[PDB]
Amino acid sequence: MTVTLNMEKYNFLGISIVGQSNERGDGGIYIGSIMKGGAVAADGRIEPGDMLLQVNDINFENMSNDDAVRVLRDIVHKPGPIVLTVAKCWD
Amino acid sequence: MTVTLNMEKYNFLGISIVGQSNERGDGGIYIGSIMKGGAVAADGRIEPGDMLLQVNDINFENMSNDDAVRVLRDIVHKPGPIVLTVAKCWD
Repeated sequence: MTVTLNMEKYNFLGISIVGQSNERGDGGIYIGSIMKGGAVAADGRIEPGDMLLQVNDINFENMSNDDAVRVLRDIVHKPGPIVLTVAKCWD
Repeated sequence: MTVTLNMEKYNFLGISIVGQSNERGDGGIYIGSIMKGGAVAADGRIEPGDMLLQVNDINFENMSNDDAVRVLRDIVHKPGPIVLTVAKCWD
């Protein structure tokens, strides 16, 4: 899924994201929770536990989880459409 | 300095960047070297050892150095002007 998000009619994105790995080092950045308020709740397509692959062409597959947050924060301060590429995970 | 870089007439940016901290944890992301070839050599304003504060509004003050590289890589693949905010360091 690509979920292109409005932002003009909404203002906040409304997700926490989280890092998750096994002891082998495999994992990535996931949708933590979706706030009852924001763009992502409103679009409805993304779910908790889905993997975040990309945001406006910035890849998140190997992002540190503290960078992921501050980088999504910065992108959310850029005015305009926010394009999430997402792997649907089924919980 | 803000150095807004052409990219249409150049193609590659032409810097390596590096992380650097003292034992107290203070430091950041720096210009590693400037390639004799790219946009940054051509613009001429930035120097090795200068600190990278921001790139197209993505803050680099706390970026991990492996994220910094892959994030600058991604931004450099977005077509268009690349805006570097930079602290001049004097070597």
